[PDB]
Amino acid sequence: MHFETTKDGFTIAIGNRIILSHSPDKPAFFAGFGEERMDMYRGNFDIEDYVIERTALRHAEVSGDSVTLSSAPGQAPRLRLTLDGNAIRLTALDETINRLWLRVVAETDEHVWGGGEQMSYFDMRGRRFPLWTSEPGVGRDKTTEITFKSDVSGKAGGDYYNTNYPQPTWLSSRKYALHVETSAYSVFDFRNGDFHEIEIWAVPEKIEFFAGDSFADIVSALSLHFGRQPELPDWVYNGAIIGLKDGVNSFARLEKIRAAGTKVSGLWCEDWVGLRQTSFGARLFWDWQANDTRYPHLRQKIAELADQGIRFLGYVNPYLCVDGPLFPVAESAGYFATDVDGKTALVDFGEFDCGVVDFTNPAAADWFAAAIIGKNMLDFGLSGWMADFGEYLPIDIKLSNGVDAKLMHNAWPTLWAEVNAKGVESRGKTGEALFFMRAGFTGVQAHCPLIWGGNQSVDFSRHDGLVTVICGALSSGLMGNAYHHSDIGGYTSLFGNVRTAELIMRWTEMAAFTPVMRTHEGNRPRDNLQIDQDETVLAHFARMTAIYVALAPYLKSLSAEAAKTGLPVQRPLFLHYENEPQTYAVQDCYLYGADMLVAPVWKAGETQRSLYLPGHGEWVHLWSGKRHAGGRDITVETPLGEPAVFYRADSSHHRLFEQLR
Ligand SMILES: O=[N+]([O-])c1ccc(O[C@H]2O[C@H](CS(=O)(=O)O)[C@@H](O)[C@H](O)[C@H]2O)cc1
Ligand SMILES: [Cl-]
Repeated sequence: MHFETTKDGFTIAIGNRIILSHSPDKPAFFAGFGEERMDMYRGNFDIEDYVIERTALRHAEVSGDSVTLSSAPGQAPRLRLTLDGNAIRLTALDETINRLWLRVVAETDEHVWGGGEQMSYFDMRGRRFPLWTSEPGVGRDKTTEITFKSDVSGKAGGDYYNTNYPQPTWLSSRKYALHVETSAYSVFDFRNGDFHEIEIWAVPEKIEFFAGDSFADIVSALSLHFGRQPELPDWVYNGAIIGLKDGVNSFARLEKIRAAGTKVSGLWCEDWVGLRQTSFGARLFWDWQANDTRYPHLRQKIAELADQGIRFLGYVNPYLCVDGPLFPVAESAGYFATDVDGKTALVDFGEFDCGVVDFTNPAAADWFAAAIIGKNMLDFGLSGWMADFGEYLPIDIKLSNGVDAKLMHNAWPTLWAEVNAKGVESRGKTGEALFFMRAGFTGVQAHCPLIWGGNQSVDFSRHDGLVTVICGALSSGLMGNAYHHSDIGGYTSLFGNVRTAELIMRWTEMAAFTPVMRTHEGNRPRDNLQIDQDETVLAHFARMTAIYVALAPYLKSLSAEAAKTGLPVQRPLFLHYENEPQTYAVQDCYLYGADMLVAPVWKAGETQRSLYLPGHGEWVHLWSGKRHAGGRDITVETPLGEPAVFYRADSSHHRLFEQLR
């Protein structure tokens, strides 16, 4: 990167792209001090800053191979800037600073994407995005009654910016990416036309830059920096992972699903550990071993299923309930985070308390990986699991490494991902065992093989329904997570919001053109329609699983590309159609690899779908074989069973796509 003096200050560029511009009248950096409030209630945070100082660093001077910045001439410098390859390193010279703002040069028509897994807005331009892992919210839109009710009853509605997986990384339409190396609270402010502003509640070690001739090349570079995932295991291609939580009755319902012709790769029973009924619904018993009361012959059932070519998956998270038998084992070994007095810190998860396994203590992390992931899960015969949570570290607890919980909070999902990966690696099953996370932060990419979109409401809402999954996939894919999926039919049923047949079927239609089809009974299984309970829904589901299986050779080539190049399986239109600027904000269609275009129906009652077909070639409608020229809007019929999916006539996979007609 290139530092250049000007009349009154300096610029820093990557290539011909100016990134920072400083003068006394238009400073690049501001420094100061704040006292935050961050109140936690069941993984929801009410965050408010009290800024005591925000002071422009107007005065720059060269000092060896660095620049120092002070408030004004004749004042002691507060910040040092040092160029180091593709990074700007920052050193706090005034050790009182706990707030830093940095302005980066922006253009009027510029788009910015990333920010981790964003659930509402893909193109972040025009809005402000705090980056703090938490519950994403139920409803996530202060104008909906679901959100309002969630806020009033449990401070749980959230808003457009909340996510289980924030990351302080952006990709700019100017063909560079920026990454802030920090775990502190930070904010991306894209409200101004002429600059982007980053707020950090720390002076980060460095800010790193990635450039390239194409967006694809920059995503490759990012994925190499954060780490790539293994290829999907071959067993996944046998069909859907059926999610049931009905104890021994799960087996009979699976047989019913199978009798309809459904292609099944796995049975996922999150209640393998037992249930705990709460006011929220049928939650799980958070003690990570097979529960003989709920599944008295589970090991035998796993072997029966294996003989039928079906794997078995469970559930785990990084907390232990106080009333479970593992809790005193962990407490006795000193493996829990502590409170200010050195006692085990108890966290309320909603009508039950848990200890937090302290992964900053290497012995605790090793115990979790060896005893739970290794012995209780993999050695018990699980091929995979939901690896849940990560987003709830309160900021008033004490960690074994002595690092403030305010800094460890965002790091937690990555530490948790690493515990899972180490367990898997200790059994030689990297690339074969499949665990999936909803929570993330910088670095989760290297350890987690598959993301899921967390809890959507069981609806077609704009800010917590079906369509938000696509936003999540697109954003997280640019950040180097190649594989994304969602709960078919959503999760959260509260305040009378329950599934419909149509919702399930539309969600299944999308899921068949993603890496993994997986169902979930949700928080209130008997209040919500499940895939086995309606003949039409089940037959539609079976058919969609057959389509997914017929498409597996294509999906498998996309997984190979993901390993070779880092490119996500679900890509935004602009990644392959860079010279069509009007595509740059599209977030409800994706390219499934380079050769298929998918435009999910995300509203009730729709019989048709309108969308933009890009490029100058031909697109072939998957169900009819009708060809259409690229470069225009079209409207196609989308009855249930026939989502709006097209393939490139030029595709090397055309013979396969022709089969689906
Ligand atoms: O705050 N809550 O009450 C809360 C409840 C459920 C939550 O969902 C998470 O945890 C569920 C298990 S459990 O119900 O908390 O035991 C799983 O079935 C979901 O797939 C997962 O996303 C997450 C949070
Ligand atoms: Cl309710």
